[PDB]
Amino acid sequence: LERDALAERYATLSFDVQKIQRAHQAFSQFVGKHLSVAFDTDPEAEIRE
Amino acid sequence: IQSLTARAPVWLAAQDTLNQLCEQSGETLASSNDVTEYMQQLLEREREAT
Repeated sequence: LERDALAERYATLSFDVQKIQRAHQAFSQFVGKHLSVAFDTDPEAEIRE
Repeated sequence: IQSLTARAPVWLAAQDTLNQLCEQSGETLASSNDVTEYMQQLLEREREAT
């Protein structure tokens, strides 16, 4: 009965760690494919002008 | 010509520091997407090291 709780809690913690790791992977993928034009000014506006 | 000239020293400084940064790195850079690819590789290695 005691060890059941530890298994459950460990499951949640491992899930959380995996979530963080994948979030870092996503940001790395992003910057690999993205910075060339990141945060630049909106072209729709200027074309309209 | 004036626009190209105003952009000339900016371009030259870009190339200069690009060469310096390229030499500071083991891998040699050749294109913008290549630069960003190297950057994400650098982040990956940093994460593993920490």
